Amino acid sequence: LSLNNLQNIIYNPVIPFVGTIPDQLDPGTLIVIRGHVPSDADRFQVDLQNGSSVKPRADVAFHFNPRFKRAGCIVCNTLINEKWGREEITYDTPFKREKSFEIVIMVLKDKFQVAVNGKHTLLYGHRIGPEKIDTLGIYGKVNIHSIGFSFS
Repeated sequence: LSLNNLQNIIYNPVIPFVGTIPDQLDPGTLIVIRGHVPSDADRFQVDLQNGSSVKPRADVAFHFNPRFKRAGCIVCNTLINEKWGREEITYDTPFKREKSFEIVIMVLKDKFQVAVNGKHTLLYGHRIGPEKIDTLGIYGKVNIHSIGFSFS
């Protein structure tokens, strides 16, 4: 599906990345993240955050965490009031070490949908109102090639 009109593009960002999202994540908006993990990576994470506070720890509406140990998985969760919720684990994962990915996170009314390299990966229902997200965090052993946004 369509990745047209990507704006505010950043190439080769330094990791850890913590950036202000340039507009509100309304239903229909998307975030596109391209990258790969190196051969010594076990995991990395993308977080859609309310702010960038370290203490107290900023709330994370959507934590998306591929883990590469043996057959692999993706863990999704939410952090509210400095506490992690109950994780949702997806075992059918497209991620592999040294294999590049295009992650598309699309905000829908009731959930996020995530696709990788043009194929559906998972769904994650909203636990925090998406209007409260203003910060993108990327952490861990990951080489990010680019970040872009679609708001139009």
